[PDB]
Amino acid sequence: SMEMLTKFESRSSRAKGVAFHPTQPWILTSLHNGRIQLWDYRMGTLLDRFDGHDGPVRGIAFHPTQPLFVSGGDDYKVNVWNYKSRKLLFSLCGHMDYVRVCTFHHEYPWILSCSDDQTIRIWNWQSRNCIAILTGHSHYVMCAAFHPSEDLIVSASLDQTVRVWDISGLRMKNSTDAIVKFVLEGHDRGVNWCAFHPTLPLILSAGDDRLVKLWRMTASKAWEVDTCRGHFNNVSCCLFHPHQELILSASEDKTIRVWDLNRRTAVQTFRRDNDRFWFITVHPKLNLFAAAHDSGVMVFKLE
Repeated sequence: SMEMLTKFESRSSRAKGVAFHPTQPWILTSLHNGRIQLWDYRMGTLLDRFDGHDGPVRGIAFHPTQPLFVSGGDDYKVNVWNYKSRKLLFSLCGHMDYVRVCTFHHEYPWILSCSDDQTIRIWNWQSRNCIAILTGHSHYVMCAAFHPSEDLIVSASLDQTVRVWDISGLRMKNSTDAIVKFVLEGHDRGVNWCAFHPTLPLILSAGDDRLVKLWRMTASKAWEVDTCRGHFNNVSCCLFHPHQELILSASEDKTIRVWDLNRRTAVQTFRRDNDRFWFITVHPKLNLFAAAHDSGVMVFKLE
């Protein structure tokens, strides 16, 4: 149904996050042991290592154009690095518990982070100030993401909700700044992940109910489209295939599953005998995927 063409594998202690560089053949991998690796997956070479956290590092992301990346740790810190000069530029402090995700905005000079402290924070990485604290979730915020073209954020929480936030107010300035638009109800256990489709008005969410839910939205409403059923343990992560009508999910059941976007039927399951999956991502341009698991990271194509 589909074959996995493995292009590169790192054997390491448990990996939590991975981020593709947009133009270079690199991935960052953030590890349970607190260290960040920079790999060239075409040569199979470890280019650098970054040690600026204590404990697991779950958040990791490249800036789209700048020589920067950002990391978020269980030590509550959001660190901003320069990978050309190879130094930690500064720490963004404010979160009071584990940082789960951290990403750069594609246009504004912003960093997005979310935390077990029940908040989503938006930082300005030029002023190094926190410019917005999004409150409302009643449990850990496990994931947050910027919309690729609209002034929206989607977030997922162990409070069993997926929230869509309107941050048009924060944008106009350059808490009216952020207002919750949708509190999406559907999961009957905690939600671990949420993702926007790159070009369509779709949302994926996945959680401890073992479900991947597909949502559609307009400017004025949202609705649950369908559910992907089959995982037999917590789903850690999910995403849209950018250029095919497919959904991908990764689970503590030690499988990566591909689903039909239009039918939500199973297309292909990939299994590892001993490794739980903690994260999957897709390259912003190429049909290239990466997955973090108990024994390292793998980069692969799907055919």
